Amino acid sequence: SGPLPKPSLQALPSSLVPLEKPVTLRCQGPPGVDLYRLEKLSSSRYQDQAVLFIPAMKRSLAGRYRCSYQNGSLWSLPSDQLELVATGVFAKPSLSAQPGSGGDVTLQCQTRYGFDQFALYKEGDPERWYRASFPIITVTAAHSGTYRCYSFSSRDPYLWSAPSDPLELVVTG
Ligand SMILES: *[C@@H]1O[C@H](CO)[C@@H](O)[C@H](O)[C@H]1NC(C)=O
Ligand SMILES: [Cl-]
Ligand SMILES: [Cl-]
Ligand SMILES: [Cl-]
Ligand SMILES: [Cl-]
Ligand SMILES: [Cl-]
Repeated sequence: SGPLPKPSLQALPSSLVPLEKPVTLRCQGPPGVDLYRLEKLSSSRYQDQAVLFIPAMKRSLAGRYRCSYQNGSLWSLPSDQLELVATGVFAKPSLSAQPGSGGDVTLQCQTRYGFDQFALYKEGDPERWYRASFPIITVTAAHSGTYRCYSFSSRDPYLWSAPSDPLELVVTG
């Protein structure tokens, strides 16, 4: 007999978690299943409950998580892997911005360490995210708003810097 459809695995309030802040991971499949199994891939340790409450985020809790449920003798396909990120592990980078060509805006996420990954975002609902393997990013048709940037290493991509101080982009003439 074949497996069941995958559950979802979600971090609330967010999967981007500052060190020392709370996060809850929740596995959710169909109503009435018999067992949920939630694991962390780095340790291959697991708990047989759908909910994991982390009162205060730690570096060692960052990384990929996955869950499956069982019903009868049958297992589900596993969830998409949740990528739990610890922020604030390293000093914050410095974010600057300049007009580019046309409506392009150049954002620079500058650091002292030798980082090779950078995530930039504009506050809002929804948030606009940009990610790059180099510290200069061109945002095409950039929107006005509040931007911040994180730096990290591709060798452990789940441990991020503190976010940069905000920069305010005013596109309106
Ligand atoms: C779980 O198994 C029971 C029968 O043992 C069945 O009634 C129910 O619909 C199953 N649930 C899912 C989500 O497949
Ligand atoms: Cl199925
Ligand atoms: Cl969920
Ligand atoms: Cl955030
Ligand atoms: Cl630290
Ligand atoms: Cl540019």
